[PDB]
Amino acid sequence: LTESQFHDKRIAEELRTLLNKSNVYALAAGSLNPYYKRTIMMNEYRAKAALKKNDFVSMADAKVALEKIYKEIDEIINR
Repeated sequence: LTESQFHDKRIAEELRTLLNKSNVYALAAGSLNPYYKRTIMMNEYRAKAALKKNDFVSMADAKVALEKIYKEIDEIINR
């Protein structure tokens, strides 16, 4: 399908953009309990693997995961 070919370009872009915030977030979670840093690290692996596969579903899952953890780190830090 011809939007399928567009969608793929879309999550890949959106996922890379989130991947690029992972150091910033690892720094912030340096102080916190290792769960935070570990979750970032594990979601980072999945994201990269999905970018490589170029599989739309894997990419979309990883994007949600990273957003979730980033959001959780935002919340801790904001106390």
